[PDB]
Amino acid sequence: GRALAFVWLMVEGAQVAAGGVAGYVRNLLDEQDALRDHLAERGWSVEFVLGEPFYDPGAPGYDEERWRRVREHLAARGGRAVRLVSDSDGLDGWGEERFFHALSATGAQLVLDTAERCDAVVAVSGTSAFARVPGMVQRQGGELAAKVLHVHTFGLATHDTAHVPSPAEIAADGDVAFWTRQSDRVSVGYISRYTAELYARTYAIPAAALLPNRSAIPRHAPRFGVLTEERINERIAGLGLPAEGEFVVMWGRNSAPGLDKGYHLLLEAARDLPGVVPVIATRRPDPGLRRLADRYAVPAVLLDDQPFTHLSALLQSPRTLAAAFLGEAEPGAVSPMEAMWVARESGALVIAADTGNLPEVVDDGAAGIVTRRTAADVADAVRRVRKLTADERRRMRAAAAARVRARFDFAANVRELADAAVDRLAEVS
Amino acid sequence: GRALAFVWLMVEGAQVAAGGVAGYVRNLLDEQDALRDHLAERGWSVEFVLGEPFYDPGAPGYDEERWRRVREHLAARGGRAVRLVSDSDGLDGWGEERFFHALSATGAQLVLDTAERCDAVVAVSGTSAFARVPGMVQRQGGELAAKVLHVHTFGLATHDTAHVPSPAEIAADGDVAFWTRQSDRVSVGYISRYTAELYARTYAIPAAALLPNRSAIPRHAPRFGVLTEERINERIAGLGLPAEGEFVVMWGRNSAPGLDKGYHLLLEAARDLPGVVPVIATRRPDPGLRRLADRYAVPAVLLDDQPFTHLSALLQSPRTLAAAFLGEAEPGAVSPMEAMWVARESGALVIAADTGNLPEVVDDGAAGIVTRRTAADVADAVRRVRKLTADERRRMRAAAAARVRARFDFAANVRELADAAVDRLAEVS
Amino acid sequence: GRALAFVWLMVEGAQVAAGGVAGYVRNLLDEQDALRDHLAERGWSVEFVLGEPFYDPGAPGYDEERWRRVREHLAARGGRAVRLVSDSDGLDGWGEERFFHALSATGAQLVLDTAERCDAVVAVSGTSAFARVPGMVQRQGGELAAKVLHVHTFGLATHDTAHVPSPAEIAADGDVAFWTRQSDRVSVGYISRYTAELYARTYAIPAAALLPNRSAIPRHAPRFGVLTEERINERIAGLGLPAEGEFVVMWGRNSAPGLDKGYHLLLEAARDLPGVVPVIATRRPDPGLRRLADRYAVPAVLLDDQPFTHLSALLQSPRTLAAAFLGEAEPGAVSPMEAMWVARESGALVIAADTGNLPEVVDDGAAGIVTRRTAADVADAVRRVRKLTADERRRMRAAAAARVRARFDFAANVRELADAAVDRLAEVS
Amino acid sequence: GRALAFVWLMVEGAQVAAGGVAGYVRNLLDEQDALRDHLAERGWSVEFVLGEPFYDPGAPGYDEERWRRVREHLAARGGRAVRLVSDSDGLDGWGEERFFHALSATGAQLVLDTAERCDAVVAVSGTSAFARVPGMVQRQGGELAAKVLHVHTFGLATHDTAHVPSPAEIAADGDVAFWTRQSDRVSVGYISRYTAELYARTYAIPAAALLPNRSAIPRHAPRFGVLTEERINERIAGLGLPAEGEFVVMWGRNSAPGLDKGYHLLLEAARDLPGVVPVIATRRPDPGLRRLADRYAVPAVLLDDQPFTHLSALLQSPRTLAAAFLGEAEPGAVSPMEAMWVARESGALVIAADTGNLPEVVDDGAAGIVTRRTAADVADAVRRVRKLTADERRRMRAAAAARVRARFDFAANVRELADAAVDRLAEVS
Ligand SMILES: C[C@@H](O)[C@@H](N)[C@H]1O[C@@H](Sc2ncc(C[C@@H](C(=O)O)[N+](C)(C)C)[nH]2)[C@H](O)[C@@H](O)[C@H]1O
Ligand SMILES: C[C@@H](O)[C@@H](N)[C@H]1O[C@@H](Sc2ncc(C[C@@H](C(=O)O)[N+](C)(C)C)[nH]2)[C@H](O)[C@@H](O)[C@H]1O
Ligand SMILES: C[C@@H](O)[C@@H](N)[C@H]1O[C@@H](Sc2ncc(C[C@@H](C(=O)O)[N+](C)(C)C)[nH]2)[C@H](O)[C@@H](O)[C@H]1O
Ligand SMILES: C[C@@H](O)[C@@H](N)[C@H]1O[C@@H](Sc2ncc(C[C@@H](C(=O)O)[N+](C)(C)C)[nH]2)[C@H](O)[C@@H](O)[C@H]1O
Ligand SMILES: Nc1nc2c(ncn2[C@@H]2O[C@H](COP(=O)(O)OP(=O)(O)O)[C@@H](O)[C@H]2O)c(=O)[nH]1
Ligand SMILES: Nc1nc2c(ncn2[C@@H]2O[C@H](COP(=O)(O)OP(=O)(O)O)[C@@H](O)[C@H]2O)c(=O)[nH]1
Ligand SMILES: Nc1nc2c(ncn2[C@@H]2O[C@H](COP(=O)(O)OP(=O)(O)O)[C@@H](O)[C@H]2O)c(=O)[nH]1
Ligand SMILES: Nc1nc2c(ncn2[C@@H]2O[C@H](COP(=O)(O)OP(=O)(O)O)[C@@H](O)[C@H]2O)c(=O)[nH]1
Repeated sequence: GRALAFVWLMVEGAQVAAGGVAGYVRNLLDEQDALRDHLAERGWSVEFVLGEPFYDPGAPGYDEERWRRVREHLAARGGRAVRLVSDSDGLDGWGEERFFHALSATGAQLVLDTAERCDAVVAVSGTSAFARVPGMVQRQGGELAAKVLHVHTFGLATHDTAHVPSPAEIAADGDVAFWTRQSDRVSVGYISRYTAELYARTYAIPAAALLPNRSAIPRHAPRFGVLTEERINERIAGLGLPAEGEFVVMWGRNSAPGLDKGYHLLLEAARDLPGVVPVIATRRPDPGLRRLADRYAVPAVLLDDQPFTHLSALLQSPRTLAAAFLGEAEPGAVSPMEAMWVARESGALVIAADTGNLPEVVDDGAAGIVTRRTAADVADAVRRVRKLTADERRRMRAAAAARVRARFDFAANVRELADAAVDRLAEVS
Repeated sequence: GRALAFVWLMVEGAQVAAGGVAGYVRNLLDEQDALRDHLAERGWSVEFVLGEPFYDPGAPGYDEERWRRVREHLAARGGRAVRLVSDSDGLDGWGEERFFHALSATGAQLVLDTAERCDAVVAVSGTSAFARVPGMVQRQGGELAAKVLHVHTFGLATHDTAHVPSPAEIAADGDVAFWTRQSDRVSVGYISRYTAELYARTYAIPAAALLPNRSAIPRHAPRFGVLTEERINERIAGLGLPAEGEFVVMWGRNSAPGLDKGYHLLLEAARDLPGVVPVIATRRPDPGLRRLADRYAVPAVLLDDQPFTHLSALLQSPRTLAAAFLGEAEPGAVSPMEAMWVARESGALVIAADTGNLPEVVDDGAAGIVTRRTAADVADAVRRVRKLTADERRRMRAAAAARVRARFDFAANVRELADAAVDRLAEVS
Repeated sequence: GRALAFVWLMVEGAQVAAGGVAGYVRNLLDEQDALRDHLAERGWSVEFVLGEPFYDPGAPGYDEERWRRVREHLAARGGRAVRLVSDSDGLDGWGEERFFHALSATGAQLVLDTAERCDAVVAVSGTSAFARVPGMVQRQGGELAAKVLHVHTFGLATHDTAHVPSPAEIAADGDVAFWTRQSDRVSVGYISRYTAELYARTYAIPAAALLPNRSAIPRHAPRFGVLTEERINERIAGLGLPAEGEFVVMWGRNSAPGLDKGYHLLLEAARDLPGVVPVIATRRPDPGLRRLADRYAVPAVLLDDQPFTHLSALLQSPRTLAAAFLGEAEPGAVSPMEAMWVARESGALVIAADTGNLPEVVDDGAAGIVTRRTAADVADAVRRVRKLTADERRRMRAAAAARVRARFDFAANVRELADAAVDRLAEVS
Repeated sequence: GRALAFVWLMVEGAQVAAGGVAGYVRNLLDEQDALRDHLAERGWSVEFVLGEPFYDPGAPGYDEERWRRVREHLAARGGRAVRLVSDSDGLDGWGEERFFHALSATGAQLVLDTAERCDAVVAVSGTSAFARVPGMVQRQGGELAAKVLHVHTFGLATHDTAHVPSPAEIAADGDVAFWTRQSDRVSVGYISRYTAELYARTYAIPAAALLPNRSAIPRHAPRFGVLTEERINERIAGLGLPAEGEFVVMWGRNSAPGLDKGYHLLLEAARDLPGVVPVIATRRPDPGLRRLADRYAVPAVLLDDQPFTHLSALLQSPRTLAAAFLGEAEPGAVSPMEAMWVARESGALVIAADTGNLPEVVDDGAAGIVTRRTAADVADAVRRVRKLTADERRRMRAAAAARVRARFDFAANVRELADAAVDRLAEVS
């Protein structure tokens, strides 16, 4: 027989959950059984292995219940949840050389251990933290590395931000570029039209070493379900929301050194936005954003730790003008796809910065409003959105929802990932 | 039920054997079943797990069939032989920062994966390449680190050699010294009288933190069995030895910048001995040793790669006056022990430099001849041995052997480690 | 021709000045000409080199006009100020492996280049980030290294802190310990009794290798002048002090994961101390303390960026009951010294935590109050100050100012460093 | 005023001379004054600063006198020869990560301290050991970094050779590619048409980021002269050359992992091609090459530290019918340039492999023969050289001489780079 294993090496997703990488792992586990079936159809009996850095129960986003949840879920299926030694306190999911080198080593170890017992292995690594893994496996693992195919994904150091990546990130992502060009067993999995281009043109990665791992949402997941107006108003009851004004909603991880989500840009623009109350739902409490909203005399509603139930209500409420997405250069952000789909019938429309994957998601103006990353441009964009006729708005809202169907459907795209990996397994050997 | 695991982390011993670390592993496996028994009596159901850096089939000392034999030994006994990722080509078993950090991460990964399925673990770390394993486990293992006891052995960087150790070596041993002092779950396991005192005052390791892992041999193993006169000459025959002349023998690994066996000392000293032929059997052919043999034009037999069949025959021939161990800072050499035991009845007696553990092996003169590490004192020693009468020689031969029996037996010394280990498992929860 | 250089490798002091290390450099420069004359009496002409990492202008404590004042000061005595490349972005004066390694390389470069132009060097190195410097000069600097004497000072990795020191800090401080025992040209510079003893016993460092660099304050500086009661009040008037209440004062750098100043302990004790007003002049503003004070409902006053003229005023007021010093493990804090000296006439008495150099500073209870590091012990400590008779208070006050004169005069103490260095330089050829 | 500085960071060239890098530094300092005068005519007083690792006096290639000559040469001219801290003992001029990071850090420091006292600096970085100088200066230097143009040359890790480079090499050559794409103050100095092409299709480096540093030989140096056939056999004398009648010379270095020189194909096709008489060489005696020699049946001379005076003559005698250079992919080999120039009246005709910069040297067949790597191809090429036509090999011998004159003049090419660099110092403020 042939027994197949996906090794998912992810910096978050079981113990800790804050962003898209954790959400990718969550989407992964829900689609698992179906993918297993699909692959069985293609001759492979497939097991799932998950590797995530060991975390201190004190880390932002820790949740032991989730951990057990994921561990039990993979175990019943025949897979493992494994916590990998990084060489850190466990109190963060990122670092510099010593954190990357350790986590890569144990990541590569888990890939080879799994390959001893399997017939083939597809090792999906993500983030600069795991980027040295294909080079570590292909350089040293002999007969067992001939069983492994690498797909590396979620971020390569680029020149598309003002903040220059750390030497540690520059080095690890250059390592994986080298190995993608050097080993036919090592591919990049691009997540977006923007990174397939950028990684080809910054790192000289040939077309045959680029596999599709395109960002997507599982549209029919319950958390995206459409809501009646009674439940919408019930759900935002205790959000502290004003009774007057329309909303521009934003949410995500707090911008911190290194990644500039664009929240301050909405706050700057609310100064010249007379009917507009920004609602910024950040993951952790953000004392800094509050300091701005007061320095600008802007009456912002600042939330933290919101469930998606409340965020889904806000986006669906007829009081909500737009959801803004203002990141400096998102490689493959999925929050807009959720907005476009949760607001199928009612609520927000998307305002999307003109950088990273955002223009692709809003179809360059067709399914949403694109804006330059200046306060005046964001203020302009909101006015633009307000000036839309209800005939205009209803076909922009439809066009957005149609796109999430066509391009951003998680089961379609993870099948696109699985299918390419499996097909490539039958040509490298 | 409380399942115990010994995790053995060793730089060689399955894929590759050249020195005493690999002899440790070989002795360990051959003794495993009798340790199951002792530990069974103390209520522990013990299991052996072995971790060795991944090696390229092209490396010095590789052997695919030893590796398959060790792998099966452990697997039949419910344990595991695990090849470990380092950040290397796998062609050598040592390195700089990069090799030490990857191996210590993956060794720590293997300790933690093993605590996941066992009730306690004693992790025996060996050499600077695994010196960081205690802190990697004791900083991030959380509750899994709470069921692990660390014994780090086979070297701490010292100032007893000419070669100043690598900045990587100083870091790794400096790290494990720190953790030995900081955590009641991390101990240095000393391998000799000399090492136990030296590390104690070099690193301020408190006596409670020192554990016995004293070097020793399995005296009643076949390879040390005694030989008929007839059989001795059959083996001596094919090595090309001079028809006349007394023999002084040395064997071990080729000298290299980190380790100075005294091979050069014998050749320099050789001219001052009239009718002595030096026989020097190093692991791999030594072109450099030939050159002082031609400089002093001393008559010498330079063998490479001998089986212990032929080595034993040499150490037992009446044509052999002494075996020489002239290492500069041997921490815990077992070759003298092998010599004092392979020759309880006939043949060589041992010449030991007065540095490292050798004075302890010879009982400071009472079981051998101690010499300074100069070309002159070595000859003085050869001479002294010459002038021993059968009253003094037979007496010196017995003392040495009794000494092995009482201080350097493996079964007793590995149970001292095992007993010390288990005792320390209690007293820490 | 005997030209002598002191090379000062300090993590702050010229571009950036937040804490005691920067206090050191300032004291060094002011004492320079007085010191130069002392060394002129003893046969050397002296020159000062200062080596400080490169710093981005948007950084905590970055004063462009101080860098210029330091640069001109040194160059006018034929000296130099040099900024050193670390492999960092210049925003903070700290890091991990990458930071310590680059800074020590470029620091070791600055010593050797100086040793090319001078006949003798004393190279006084700063924190963990400069600890690799001795082994870097002495392993590779040949004849130039033979002209250098190293004094390493300001804190090693210890087990006196709940925060387990960073692998970078363990590895680096292990390294200089090795080199202290390896070369008579490498010495450790102790700054307190605590430091000395601790090093000797934890790091196994011989008494021959300990050189005095005991922390101290230049008590004739005008910034320690006794303030006249009209002048305290006018200075105090801006701070927002309540009209009632008696003050317990504190000031220093904001606490951070590396280092624990007890600011949150004083707020905790005030929960049991009605009428006591904590006055915590922190370096940057501390939102965390304000949230704490709000939660505990204690009437603390939280200042930031306070000048020492204003701090001196609080310390001298009759309204101020004590100054508190509550650091987890202060190696050689001069801040207690600053209090005991400024309040020689009138004002606070010192409450000192029983760890680090603090008990020695208050002479084990004969010069201030010594307390454990708990909320309740600290609240207890305040009372014992309050119940001291005005009689006993005058006795304490005079003793503390006596002790600064005897034990913590800066000028006497650097002389003691200089003489120890010159002596050691003579001794080793 | 405006003083310009060329800081040359080279792994060898003054203290140690073993390879083409040392040759580049040798030719450089000879043309210093011929560039000092040129650069004045563009308005710059230029100073030359040379940086090199601290070497141990016992290292291969060490010469205390060469280092004293270079130091004084530069000092005479207002420059410096600076020895650079690396994190090794200095016995090798290479390493993995300690070495590259420390060497690049002190290199960047050297550039920056030169940038401080100059108005503009052209920092020419050497191989992977200095690849990180460009980015350590452009991230932390700040103001002084805006006065520096970085030209990194002599090798980027690529995929042409069978050899996979070290992770340390990949990381540093990844780092410099990143800064080269990112900063207009960072350029790669290309040494061949082949290297310029390769760096763009492997590192996505645009030609706009290149500057010429094209590999060249100093034609007018006395060693390159033609001389008498009397001198031919006087310089043949003192060398044990069997006189079969003719030769196919292939001098070079070891054919080992990383640097295959292709001697094997020759040996093979030759011993097979009727009546051809191969000869070879080395730089230090190659015993495995001696092995290959004893292995087949054709003459081979083990040339050991043979001066340039001897080796030129070997190529020029009418016995030599051909010289072959069959490297793996030599990025910018200068020896075929040495062959074509030396045998311009009397000597050999150059045979080149079709890999690396070699087809550029021999003008794609007009000025030499170009042959695929395989030994049946090597036979076919040496077939068209023992067969030599008057209107053919007089016309190609003169093509080869004209090629070195047109493309590979060292005086021409360092001028090209200096002008290119000064030009690009404009266009960046
Ligand atoms: C399915 C999609 O949701 C998925 N492709 C997403 O992956 C992430 S990858 C990432 N996560 C953390 C980091 C480290 C990084 C950071 O925190 O930003 N920093 C620690 C270095 C700053 N990089 C993307 O951020 C996101 O846009 C999106 O592409
Ligand atoms: C059972 C006994 O035989 C056992 N205790 C033995 O352990 C070894 S420990 C060691 N092995 C390799 C190194 C590194 C070292 C090397 O390879 O030599 N170098 C890589 C730095 C050069 N250190 C001792 O050498 C030996 O004496 C003896 O104590
Ligand atoms: C003249 C005297 O003031 C002098 N002896 C003082 O030196 C300093 S040394 C130091 N400063 C910063 C660090 C790094 C450390 C930290 O910030 O705390 N962390 C970055 C690792 C956390 N170490 C002492 O702090 C102080 O007590 C006192 O000894
Ligand atoms: C003037 C010309 O001669 C000049 N451009 C030459 O520069 C050298 S650069 C180089 N030399 C040694 C190494 C490292 C290498 C080694 O030592 O072999 N290894 C340590 C990585 C193995 N890289 C080229 O080799 C050569 O072709 C030629 O371009
Ligand atoms: N409920 C909730 N979900 C969040 C919050 N912040 C982020 N998420 C989820 O995390 C995912 C992050 O998507 P993405 O745009 O890729 O974020 P990024 O990875 O940080 O760039 C989204 O699908 C969100 O649903 C939050 O505050 N509350
Ligand atoms: N058969 C054989 N065994 C060897 C040879 N060289 C070393 N050994 C074995 O390797 C072991 C090394 O023991 P030890 O004295 O500690 O050497 P060390 O570990 O290198 O310091 C000994 O038990 C020897 O039996 C050899 O050439 N032949
Ligand atoms: N003016 C002023 N000086 C400060 C402040 N915080 C710290 N300092 C100075 O920084 C120095 C720190 O001394 P020390 O006790 O060694 O602090 P430490 O290094 O953090 O342990 C003291 O001399 C203070 O004068 C502040 O908020 N204002
Ligand atoms: N005198 C002498 N010079 C040599 C010898 N081998 C190489 N060289 C010099 O070293 C340079 C090597 O050039 P190159 O082809 O680039 O060598 P590479 O850098 O190792 O590829 C040549 O210009 C020679 O002048 C030798 O055996 N003797």
